[PDB]
Amino acid sequence: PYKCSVCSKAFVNVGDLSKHIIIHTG
Ligand SMILES: [Zn+2]
Repeated sequence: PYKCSVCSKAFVNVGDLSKHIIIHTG
């Protein structure tokens, strides 16, 4: 599951999510 738990969100997209995690960790 490509969910982004830290911001209580969820994705099924591997690209969008992985791009999201890198900005999450800054
Ligand atoms: Zn997020």
